[PDB]
Amino acid sequence: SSVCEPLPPDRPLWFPGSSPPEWLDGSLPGDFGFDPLGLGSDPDTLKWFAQAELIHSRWAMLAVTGIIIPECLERLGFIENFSWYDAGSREYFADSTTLFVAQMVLMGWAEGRRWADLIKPGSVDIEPKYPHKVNPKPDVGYPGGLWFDFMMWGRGSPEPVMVLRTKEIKNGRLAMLAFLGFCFQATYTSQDPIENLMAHLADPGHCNVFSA
Amino acid sequence: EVKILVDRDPIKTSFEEWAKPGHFSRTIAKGPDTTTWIWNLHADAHDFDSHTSDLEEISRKVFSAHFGQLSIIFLWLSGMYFHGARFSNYEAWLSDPTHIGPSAQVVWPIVGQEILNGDVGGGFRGIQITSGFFQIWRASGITSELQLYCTAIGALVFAALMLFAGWFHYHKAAPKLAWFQDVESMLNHHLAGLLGLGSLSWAGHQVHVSLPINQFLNAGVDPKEIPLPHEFILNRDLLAQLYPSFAEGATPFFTLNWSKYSEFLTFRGGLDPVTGGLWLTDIAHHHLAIAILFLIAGHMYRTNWGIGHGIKDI
Amino acid sequence: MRDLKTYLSVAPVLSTLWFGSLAGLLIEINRLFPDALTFPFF
Amino acid sequence: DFIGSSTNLIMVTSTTLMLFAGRFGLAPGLQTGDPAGFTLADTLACGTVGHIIGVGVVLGLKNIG
Amino acid sequence: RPLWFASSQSLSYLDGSLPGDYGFDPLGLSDPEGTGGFIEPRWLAYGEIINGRFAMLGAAGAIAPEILGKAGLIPAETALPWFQTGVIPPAGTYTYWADNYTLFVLEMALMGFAEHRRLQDWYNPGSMGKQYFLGLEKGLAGSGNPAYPGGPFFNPLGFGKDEKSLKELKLKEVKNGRLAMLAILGYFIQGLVTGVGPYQNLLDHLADPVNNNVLTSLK
Ligand code: CLA
Ligand code: CLA
Ligand code: CLA
Ligand code: CLA
Ligand code: CLA
Ligand SMILES: CC(/C=C/C=C(C)/C=C/[C@@]12O[C@]1(C)C[C@@H](O)CC2(C)C)=C\C=C\C=C(C)\C=C\C=C(C)\C=C\[C@@]12O[C@]1(C)C[C@@H](O)CC2(C)C
Repeated sequence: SSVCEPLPPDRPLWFPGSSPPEWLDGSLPGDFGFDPLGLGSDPDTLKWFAQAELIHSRWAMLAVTGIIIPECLERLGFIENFSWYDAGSREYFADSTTLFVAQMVLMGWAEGRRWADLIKPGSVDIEPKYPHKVNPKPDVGYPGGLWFDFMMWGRGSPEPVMVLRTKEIKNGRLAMLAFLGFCFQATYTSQDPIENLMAHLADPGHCNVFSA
Repeated sequence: EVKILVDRDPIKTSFEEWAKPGHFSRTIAKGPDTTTWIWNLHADAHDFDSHTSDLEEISRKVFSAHFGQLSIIFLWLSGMYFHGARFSNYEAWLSDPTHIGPSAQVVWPIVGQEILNGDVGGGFRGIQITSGFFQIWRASGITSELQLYCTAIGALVFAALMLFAGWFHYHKAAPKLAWFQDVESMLNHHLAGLLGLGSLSWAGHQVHVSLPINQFLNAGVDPKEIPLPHEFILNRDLLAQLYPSFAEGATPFFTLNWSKYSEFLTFRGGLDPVTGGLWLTDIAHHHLAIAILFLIAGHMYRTNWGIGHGIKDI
Repeated sequence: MRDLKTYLSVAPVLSTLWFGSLAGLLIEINRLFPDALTFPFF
Repeated sequence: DFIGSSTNLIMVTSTTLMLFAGRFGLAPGLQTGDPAGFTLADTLACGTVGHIIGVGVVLGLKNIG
Repeated sequence: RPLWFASSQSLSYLDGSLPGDYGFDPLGLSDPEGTGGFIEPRWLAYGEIINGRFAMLGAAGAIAPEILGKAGLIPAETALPWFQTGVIPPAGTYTYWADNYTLFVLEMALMGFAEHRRLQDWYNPGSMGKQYFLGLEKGLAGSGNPAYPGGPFFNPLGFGKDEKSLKELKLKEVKNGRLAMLAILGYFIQGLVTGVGPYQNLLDHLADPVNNNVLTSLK
């Protein structure tokens, strides 16, 4: 039920007809053999890179959400003067430098607990114990937990665990690329992402990157 | 006969030999007993005749090493053209090439070294260069930093090309000794093709780019309102007004009526009085004649057919 | 990447990385605090 | 060009005389139907050399005479 | 057995095993001993076939907008030569529904999906029928030869069920393709030497063949 079964060797690859490398057997989610350079050779380092991909993708997903959804609300008439690449320069309280150090303190606690999970899995355990009940030992990056799996979707309730982790990773790789598009086309157009979408959808031919 | 004579994948591309240092020999691929090991590592680093005692592996190594050197030279050229593009007073030097010091290097103002940026002239504070690259660029009729920038990108392209070529000609598809040992073909190609067609194409550049633009600059023209070289190629009326010999075309050439081509291929000896260099008409005629010479010279040695000479036979 | 971290662990690659970082540090300090001849911060 | 002129005559005759000197004369794989050798490479060679002689003589005639 | 400028070494690997084996390898490109990279006797056959096919499309798609345009059948706006269509912006430019660089990205993406598959079929032929490419990989699997895949998608009709007809059709293919490659070379050199279309060159040579090729390097 909850085993994290891998993908088969005859799985879809990033490049059909190509040989997948031997260090991408399929144990990780979203394994399509993408390794033209082979940065995940050492498996002790490929674990760290899988955790890197997972956290990078989760942050990129929350970020693309926090960029496009609030812009949809601005178009609906909820938020004023919204522009994500100028939303750090605009005014708040706490000067944006007290906010930074408070952020570093709180995220240092959080990401330090996550780091202690990465170095040694059982150190910072949560989901407190109960009498005559066994909380299952989780994996790194997928802690389960009362705080991060309160709907119990991680152990494989609606779908298997491998396909759900692959959903996370694929949706999140797409979000990572979406945020790269945000960081690039908000500086080479000096405009809004949703505005750029509607502008390309107006005339897809001539409203492309080559106009600028 | 002179075949292609290469083999596929002789050496596996990997960083395993990046890890173990001094892999290339017997007495260095053990580890440092002393600190002499490091010096003997660097000393015997390119001593390919000591690593492997066969001319095949040696020749592959030096061939790909020459490719690395060519990548380095192209990278250095890209650097010089780029520093002439974005970090230079090349326009101000073109406007007044007698009181503006050629400068294509600017230092960063950090520890007082900013005083090395001198009053070279042209509203520019930098180091007066001495490579004569500005003079080459006026001999080529550049007249714009866009052209220097794009040939810098082209030289970076060629550096990547030479690096990939060295990787390909060592690790993926490397020649064997039957390819290097044939030298009649190497000489024929390096004469007719490298030095022959090289001088031919440089004479083409000069005939089509350097001569008109330098005649305009000598007549007195702001390099901004000077016509581009492709305007000289396309707009025939323009280059024909510069040299009416172009108005007839290549029927001067193919009917051997070259006497009318003596408006832009002169034998005018001596120096150009207006600019102190040589006459670029003379230089275009030079590279053309050198092209004919090396092209007939590169058909001297016998490579694959019956005609030619054997260097052994000579 | 296996055996690239061993190459980057080698003495010249590691020395150029350390001294590039260190030289950038000193360079940016001298940009921030140029022309220093005393330590007045106590 | 301008077939029949001097520049055409003393070039055609140079090219054909070099082809002859390579064919039946002292000058010198690729199996052609020709009776005795004179492959495509030899043909192009004699044509190139005859054009060399032709350019030389037409321009020595245009320099003087 | 018909040999066009065959040599002593060219009759060592061009025996009969390729469509169009007229033994014409004087330079010695497709010599099987000592090969690698792209100078291979199989890759060069594939390259002949592919450049010939693309050259056939080029030849009967570059003079087609002028074969028609000087006879009606299309607007004169969409009747440019092969080089005044935006492919030589110095020489000419047509304005399509997209700019030429968006169309280049289109060409690159669509041909990438079309030809990286072809390449991976060159490397391992069994592939291109094992990954879910919207189910149309059922026809992209059958390869046999790499240059002559012959599936439901590329060879819907038989046209060479028997090996005699298939050999004759392969010969016709490579010969029309060599003719089309020489034609494309003629297109490039004629547009370079005259600056007008190839059909204009044909009509000028046919009608009153004066200054047929005497206009050397003159526009
Ligand atoms: C934070 C970035 C990041 C990281 C660390 C990883 C890490 C990993 N990926 Mg994932 N991936 C990512 C982003 C990332 N990915 C994105 C954005 C995509 C979509 C484009 C993918 C698509 C993908 C597929 C399809 C597959 C993987 C796989 C893998 C594994 C092997 C590759 C490896 O070790 O690379 C380590 C990578 C890095 C250390 C990051 C690279 C950093 C260098 C400096 C280059 C960055 C510049 C980049 C080229 C700029 C983009 C330019 C733009 C024009 C596109 C590993 C777990 C394979 C696997 O088994 O899945 C689990 C697999 O099949 N990835
Ligand atoms: C086409 C040019 C060319 C080529 C291909 C070679 C190739 C070779 N030479 Mg020859 N050589 C050349 C030019 C060339 N050399 C010239 C111009 C000289 C005269 C100085 C020599 C003198 C020479 C001697 C005397 C010896 C060789 C040796 C060798 C071999 C090994 C070299 C090695 O591993 O050192 C690898 C590279 C180095 C150790 C780096 C050298 C560092 C230089 C000297 C410092 C100068 C750099 C710079 C200008 C100063 C500022 C630096 C800055 C950072 C402060 C190799 C076959 C050796 C050999 O075959 O012996 C068996 C040998 O003993 N060469
Ligand atoms: C990243 C791609 C790559 C990889 C992984 C390899 C891997 C390998 N190569 Mg190949 N090679 C490559 C690219 C690559 N090569 C390229 C691009 C070229 C063309 C130059 C070659 C040419 C080549 C030859 C000719 C040989 C190898 C050999 C080797 C093996 C030994 C490597 C070693 O110890 O040297 C590691 C050395 C370095 C990292 C030094 C880099 C030197 C660069 C090219 C010049 C930099 C000079 C710099 C600008 C000037 C100094 C400035 C300084 C003073 C500040 C190994 C399998 C050898 C082999 O297998 O034979 C036994 C061998 O003989 N390689
Ligand atoms: C007419 C064709 C031709 C041309 C132009 C050259 C040119 C060159 N050869 Mg030679 N070579 C040829 C035929 C040719 N070769 C043949 C037939 C053989 C086999 C007998 C060799 C064997 C040979 C050896 C063994 C070596 C060279 C080297 C060199 C380079 C010397 C450096 C120099 O002068 O830099 C001037 C620089 C340039 C003109 C820039 C070069 C840019 C272009 C792209 C490459 C020249 C065309 C080239 C032949 C590649 C053709 C296309 C390729 C995809 C197949 C020079 C680029 C030496 C070298 O540098 O090693 C790399 C070297 O070691 N060649
Ligand atoms: C050995 C002889 C010698 C001496 C004593 C000095 C001394 C000095 N030189 Mg001269 N110099 C020398 C040789 C020497 N130099 C040589 C050989 C050259 C040619 C290469 C130069 C070229 C040169 C230039 C061109 C310049 C100097 C400058 C300076 C000054 C440095 C100011 C600076 O940036 O430091 C600031 C301090 C640091 C960079 C150290 C920071 C270290 C880090 C941050 C760690 C410290 C914190 C640590 C954690 C401990 C905290 C305690 C606790 C909380 C843990 C200083 C008076 C500069 C100047 O101001 O002119 C007077 C200047 O512009 N020098
Ligand atoms: C692929 C190809 C052409 C493809 C063309 C296309 C797609 C054209 C498209 C367009 O036109 C249209 C439709 C419409 C226009 O508006 C736009 C463009 C874009 C312009 C040509 C290959 C063209 C290839 C050519 C010309 C190759 C010639 C090779 C020769 C002569 C080799 C000879 C030898 O190799 C042998 C036989 C034996 C050796 O031993 C000796 C030697 C002598 C070396």
